[PDB]
Amino acid sequence: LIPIEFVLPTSTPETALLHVAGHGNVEQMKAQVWLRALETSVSADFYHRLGPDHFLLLYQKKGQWYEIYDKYQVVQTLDCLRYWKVLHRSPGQIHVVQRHAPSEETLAFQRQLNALIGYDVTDVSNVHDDELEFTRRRLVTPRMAEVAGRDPKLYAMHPWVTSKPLPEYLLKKITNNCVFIVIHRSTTSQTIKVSADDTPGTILQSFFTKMAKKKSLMDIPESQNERDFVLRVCGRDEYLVGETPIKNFQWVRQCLKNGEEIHLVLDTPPDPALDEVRKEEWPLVGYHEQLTIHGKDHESVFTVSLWDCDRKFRVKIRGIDIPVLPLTVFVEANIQYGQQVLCQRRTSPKPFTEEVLWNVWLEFSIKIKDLPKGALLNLQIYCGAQLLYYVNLLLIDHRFLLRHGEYVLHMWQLNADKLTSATNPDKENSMSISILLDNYCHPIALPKHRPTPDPEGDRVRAEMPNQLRKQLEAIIATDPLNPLTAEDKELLWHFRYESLKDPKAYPKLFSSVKWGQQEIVAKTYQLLAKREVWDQSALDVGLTMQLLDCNFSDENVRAIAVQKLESLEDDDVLHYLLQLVQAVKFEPYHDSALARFLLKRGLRNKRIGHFLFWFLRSEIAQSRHYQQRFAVILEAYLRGCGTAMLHDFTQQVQVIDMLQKVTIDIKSLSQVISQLKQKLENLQNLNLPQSFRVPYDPGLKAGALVIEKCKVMASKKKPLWLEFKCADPTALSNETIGIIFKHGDDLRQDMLILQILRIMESIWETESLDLCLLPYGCISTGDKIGMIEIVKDATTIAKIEVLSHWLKEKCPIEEKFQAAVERFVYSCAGYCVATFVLGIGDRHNDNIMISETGNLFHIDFGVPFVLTPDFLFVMFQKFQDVCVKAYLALRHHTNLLIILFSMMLMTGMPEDIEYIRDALTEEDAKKYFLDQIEVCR
Amino acid sequence: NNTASIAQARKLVEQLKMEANIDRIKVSKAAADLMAYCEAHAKEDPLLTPVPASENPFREKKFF
Amino acid sequence: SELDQLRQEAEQLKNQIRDARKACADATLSQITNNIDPVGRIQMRTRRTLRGHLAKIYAMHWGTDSRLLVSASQDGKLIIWDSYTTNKVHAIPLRSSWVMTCAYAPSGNYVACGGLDNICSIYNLKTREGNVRVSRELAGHTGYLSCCRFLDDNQIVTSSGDTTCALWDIETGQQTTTFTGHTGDVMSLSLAPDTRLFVSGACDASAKLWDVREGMCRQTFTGHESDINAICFFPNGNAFATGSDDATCRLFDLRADQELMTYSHDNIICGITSVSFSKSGRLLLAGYDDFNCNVWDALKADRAGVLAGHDNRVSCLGVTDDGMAVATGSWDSFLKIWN
Ligand SMILES: Nc1ncnc2c1ncn2[C@@H]1O[C@H](COP(=O)(O)OP(=O)(O)O)[C@@H](O)[C@H]1O
Repeated sequence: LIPIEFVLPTSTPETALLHVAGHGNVEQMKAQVWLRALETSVSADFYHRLGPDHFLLLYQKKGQWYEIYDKYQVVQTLDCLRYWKVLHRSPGQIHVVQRHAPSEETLAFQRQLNALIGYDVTDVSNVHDDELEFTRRRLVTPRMAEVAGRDPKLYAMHPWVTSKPLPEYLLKKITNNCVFIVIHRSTTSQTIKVSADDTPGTILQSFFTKMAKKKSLMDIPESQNERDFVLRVCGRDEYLVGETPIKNFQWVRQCLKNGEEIHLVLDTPPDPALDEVRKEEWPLVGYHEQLTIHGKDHESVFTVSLWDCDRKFRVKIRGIDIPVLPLTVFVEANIQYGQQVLCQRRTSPKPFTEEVLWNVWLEFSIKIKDLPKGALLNLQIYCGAQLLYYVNLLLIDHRFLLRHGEYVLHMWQLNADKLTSATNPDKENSMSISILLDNYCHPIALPKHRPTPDPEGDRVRAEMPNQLRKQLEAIIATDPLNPLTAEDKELLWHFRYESLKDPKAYPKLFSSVKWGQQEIVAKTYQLLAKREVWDQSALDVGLTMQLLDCNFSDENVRAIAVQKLESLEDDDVLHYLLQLVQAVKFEPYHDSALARFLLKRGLRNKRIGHFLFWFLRSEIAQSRHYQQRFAVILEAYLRGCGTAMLHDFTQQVQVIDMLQKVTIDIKSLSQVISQLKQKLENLQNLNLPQSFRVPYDPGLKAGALVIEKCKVMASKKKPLWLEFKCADPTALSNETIGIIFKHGDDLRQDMLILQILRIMESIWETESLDLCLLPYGCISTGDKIGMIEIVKDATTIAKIEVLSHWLKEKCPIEEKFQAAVERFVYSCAGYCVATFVLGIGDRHNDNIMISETGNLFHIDFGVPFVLTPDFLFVMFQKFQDVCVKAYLALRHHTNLLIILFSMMLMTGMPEDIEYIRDALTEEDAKKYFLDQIEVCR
Repeated sequence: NNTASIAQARKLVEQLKMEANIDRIKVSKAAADLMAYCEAHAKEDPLLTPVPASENPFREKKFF
Repeated sequence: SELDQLRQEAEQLKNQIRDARKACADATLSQITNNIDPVGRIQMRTRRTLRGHLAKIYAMHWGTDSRLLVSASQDGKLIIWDSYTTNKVHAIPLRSSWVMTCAYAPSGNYVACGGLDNICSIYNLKTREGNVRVSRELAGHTGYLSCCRFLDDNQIVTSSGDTTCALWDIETGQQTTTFTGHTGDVMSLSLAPDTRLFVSGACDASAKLWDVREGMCRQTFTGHESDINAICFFPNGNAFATGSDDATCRLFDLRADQELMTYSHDNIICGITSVSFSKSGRLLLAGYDDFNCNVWDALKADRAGVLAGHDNRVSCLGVTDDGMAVATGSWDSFLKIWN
């Protein structure tokens, strides 16, 4: 036992020295203190009125108020005792303080957040465990730390720096290693020329020094020093500060590539506080030897390790119950691990009544000592065979314990869905299942593996025979969509250190390991404790994606994959964010390292925060199967960012909703135009705000709606052709931020596909080519509702040999004209090569659009491709050269293209993966690709 | 790590001492011996000299 | 000091061995054998084909009766064939599918096999119940079982991926002797007609003669530029030939403690998988990784013939104790008898 001094609330605050069993339980200790208090209290009446629940035990760890949340933790394991013993604190001190009910500020704040999210974070009406609330309590510490370390100025300004080196076709654009910058101050303009390799701070110091004396003429107060200004793109809020080559900014490079001028305007430093963070008051929330009965006296037994139970797993079903009548039926349970079927057990066909009773015990050949952390009891009700329902349940809960008792679960009705770990919210007309897991006098814990040197690999270091090495390497050389036959699995598992030093095999190595056994898993952990070559490997992002894929559910494999992702720079994180999201679906738990990775990236960038916010909101609104997990993460996120981000999200969500309502109402059926304009004037009367950073652009603000420029089209859904007006007076032009708002067509496809293409080009630009594609931003907002951007000066190609006459006319000079001719070719070949890989090249012209300026873009993503004669007439050598250099460049990252195309085809859309390869197909591939080009001709 | 390197180099040198302490024989006599062995068993080697089909169990007969 | 003096003593004794060998190198086998009549062209015909295995065949071994033979295969089965009748005397399914070697006992009562499993499973064909029952699991090796040959019904030698070989007594389940010394994975071995000596080939491009009696390396031969894949004794027992991944074979005499002959041709680029001597030894049958199995005149070093009867790598081959026929198993899942 140990002495602890407990501080009572009764007046100075009474404190008494007590003792607690060294091997007791949190609750008992509470009763122990309760009674002594009730006996020694100067006014025991106060303690009599209340109970032990009302008070909490808080201990200051170096000034940090920690709370002992969990009520079943081992008293000895309490970190407080260890800290005291290292501090030699005797007797230890812990305080007892009532549970003060909330204030209003907090409830209003929570209501605001729930309005933002579209789902309540405190909803507990469809839950069988306390997993969600514990996830919420846990996530606080990483967020508080991530927020603690960061710069106010840089975050607020959020420089969009980059670290890649320039491609060829852009280095030439910089003549004499210099670039021309337009500088605005009031309406005073000053053009200067500065070297492309000088950081913006030096540029501003130079701009001060050049014209210091005539600063008044430039209309700057003379009292201001250099500290008072920073550059800011005119018409945006994208500041340009920090220590980065002025050539390393994506806007500079876009201005160069497209060829516009560089316009910048001086600005003042936005203050730090405006991003203030809502304070938070939620306080700061073994080994097989200790958890096994053997070697211990029955008197002092408190827990049983899961590995000591050799009984075959057994589960008792009771029956099914459907309140509504929709034959033979039969349940069919199966244990599964990441789509891998461990064991099965069906039951006899039975009459199909609204309630059918079985009360039968099924037993699984797998042994309770051979359950991996994260198996998944899958429960199905077939029909006769057509599957009708399903449900899943974790067999180990979130705190390393086995499931025991009677469980009643609601049934989803028929992917990343069939691997769902949540209960149906529809508790009124949903099939229900009742099952029993046998109790146990003590908890069935599951210890942590301990790392032990593995001589099977250490001293096995002489090169293997060249034939076996040849077989190993030849096996590793196939694509990840190549299923490993048992033979290969055994070969690889025996050779489990010839591959440890070859990262390009790690998602074939861990596709052989057989988790159904305990020795296999122990040796796998030993293997992964020695990972030098992987750690300092090449940071590929097609490999660390197959590590975060569906087939894997381990706690360390994903750990190392995320430890590789820890190095990526901002732009890349943002490139593959969408897929990281579609990937968190496959997780086994709610509280993981992927989620904390996303969270920790979100809190030091604003563009990441914006895109993460919109993707998570879209999925919550669209995907109820995981909506609780997404919502928990999203709320744990929204409490970290600044107040300004909160306000911006609020206004954005206001506008999206208002338009939602207007739109649907319209879709109900000059009459329509007139009613729309009445409703839009009402929206102005409903205070549709004019300051909302467009969802797919963190820097582009829209303004008061130009009512006359709106309209309703004649297409199927008939979206609204809104035309907002900029909301910053320093806009270099008077163009309208154009949007289109369509409802009724799946807008998850166009988002993913656009990320795909955007990477396709990031690969092409990595290879110093330029196919000049136009990725117009799209973001989906709900079920069959999604905002689309507008490509100024666009027209439909079906609407328009005459094409080259249209073009010629549009172009007043043969020079611009031929610039457009290069654009049309480069971009007509790019798009071709890039739609043909994905297998969606077959489309009617209705979905193709040509921009007057020469670009060619596609739309409406719902023959190899479309290479209509007109395309040929407008064009031929360069077209072919570019086509080849493209296709060849793409085939150098087939692993990654196929990974993406798959990690998406499952989570999104309703053998399908084979096409990508039939068409992926060196010289032979070129000949095929050109047979595809010349046959469409 | 000298006691291991030394125990190994000692095993090595005791092995090389084993191998070097043999009275080798002139290659000419090694050949003469092998040649006269084949010369002796050339008759008793049916792979070298084809035997009658009747004496070959595979060709002549199906019953064994 | 102690290690540099011991290293220079090592590297002096090495050139003393090279000089002790060069001294006997008075004439080559090609000089003395220039006169003997060439063997001519060994026109061989495929007599039998052994179908039934579903995947790669990794090993085979004739019985001493020159009629029965075991065969190990990738499909996890160990089949006993009657070469004369082609019938499967036994079709034993194995515990591990990655079997790599098999060895019919000279007595014919026991058969052994093993592989990646790191265990040498000994099976008894003449079981109490007449079934195919596992007599022993000779475990203790820390690497894949690469090869093994029966000394008797109660003793058996096995090589492994720990860079060592070992003699076992089947009854005790204990490593009688352990043959350490190699610096590479031991791919093959070969018992001398006198069960007191055996040679072994390894991937460090060297072979070593071991004394079964004691367990010491008597001589070490080099010359190959790559791993030694196969090794076997000359019928007399005073010489042995080695096949290597360097696309060349070599002959070594124990008494001369050096190479006598090289067997190679510029056309041959793939490594050698297997070798065997004729009953007299005049013919050397080398298996290759080009679906071929070339017949060399061991004394002339001339390519007497070529056996091209397999569609995949000719992985393994053997010769009957009476020299009556040549078996060749291959990755095509078919063995083929030759005469
Ligand atoms: N970014 C954009 N800029 C200009 N117009 C666009 C844009 N995106 C879509 N459109 C217009 O929307 C129309 C296609 O809408 P959609 O409902 O997808 O047609 P469908 O129902 O036939 O597939 C086209 O006529 C096209 O001009």
